[PDB]
Amino acid sequence: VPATRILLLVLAVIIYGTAGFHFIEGESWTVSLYWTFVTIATVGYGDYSPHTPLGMYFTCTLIVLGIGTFAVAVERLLEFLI
Amino acid sequence: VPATRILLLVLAVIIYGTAGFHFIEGESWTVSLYWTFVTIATVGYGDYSPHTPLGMYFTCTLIVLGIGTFAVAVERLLEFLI
Amino acid sequence: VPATRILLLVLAVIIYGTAGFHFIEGESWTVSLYWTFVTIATVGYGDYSPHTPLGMYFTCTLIVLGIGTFAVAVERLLEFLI
Amino acid sequence: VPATRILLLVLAVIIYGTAGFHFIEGESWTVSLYWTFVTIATVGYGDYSPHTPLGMYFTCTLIVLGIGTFAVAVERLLEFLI
Ligand SMILES: [K+]
Ligand SMILES: [K+]
Ligand SMILES: [K+]
Ligand SMILES: [K+]
Repeated sequence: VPATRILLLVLAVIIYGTAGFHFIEGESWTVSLYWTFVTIATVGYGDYSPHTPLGMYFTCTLIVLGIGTFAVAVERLLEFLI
Repeated sequence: VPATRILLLVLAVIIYGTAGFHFIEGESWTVSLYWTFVTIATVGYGDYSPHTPLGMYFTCTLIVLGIGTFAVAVERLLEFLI
Repeated sequence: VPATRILLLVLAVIIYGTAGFHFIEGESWTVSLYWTFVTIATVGYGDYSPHTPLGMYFTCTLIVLGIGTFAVAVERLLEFLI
Repeated sequence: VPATRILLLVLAVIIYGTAGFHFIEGESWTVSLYWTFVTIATVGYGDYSPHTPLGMYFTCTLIVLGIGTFAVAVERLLEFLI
């Protein structure tokens, strides 16, 4: 699958996660972007997490749509620097 | 392995994790479902976690039965949206 | 690699992690076993973590020796139930 | 890819992560090395995490550059002890 397509897909995931957390959980755009990366990479520090039922549902959706996409993106990126 | 079979398997994991956490740790059904996804995806925020020995044992079982199943499910889902 | 050999390897990792955490960080055997699974599975709730320099070094060693071993063990287990 | 090259790459990631956390977030060299492993392995206990915008940005960079590199390094190490 073309590396550039995978890039657009992960970017779309990042936008989805970031806007969602910002609007549902009320954290700043910067914190929301950070939380999105920490979540889809499966790091999960837990310094930020959803505190509402809608936020919990949303986070589950992001986990399902985002973890795989991020994993493929990382691996494709490996190919280019390595 | 047929994607729909993997779907049923991950659904069964999700039911197992959610009912187990709800009954053993006493959190709500919604929190327990959320915790199940957060656990089997290996995110592990830690906003929720078991506080009893039985809950700890149970969580180890869920980790072993669930992490692989979820990974395969994510990868199969990748195939279909992509 | 024979599935049973992988089983022995992950059991050895679990023993190493559990005894190490118990003796270095002073948590109970049960908590230490749970923490070991939570760590080598990469869940990392953070309800338990090392608070000493030796514990931090030890945890890095467990991460390096344990995460791959657990990953291979999970995948092999998948094959037998699936 | 030669295992020793992968070794150098992960060592470089570890240096990057450790110095970055130490200087941006102000934690000790030891805590910063520990946090780097905990992050690039995707464990993410959350006992340590960035509390500044620059730290958050930096952590996202380390996640992208480090998680893949660490995964390949673990897998190569598997080959040699096994
Ligand atoms: K993880
Ligand atoms: K994690
Ligand atoms: K975590
Ligand atoms: K955590």
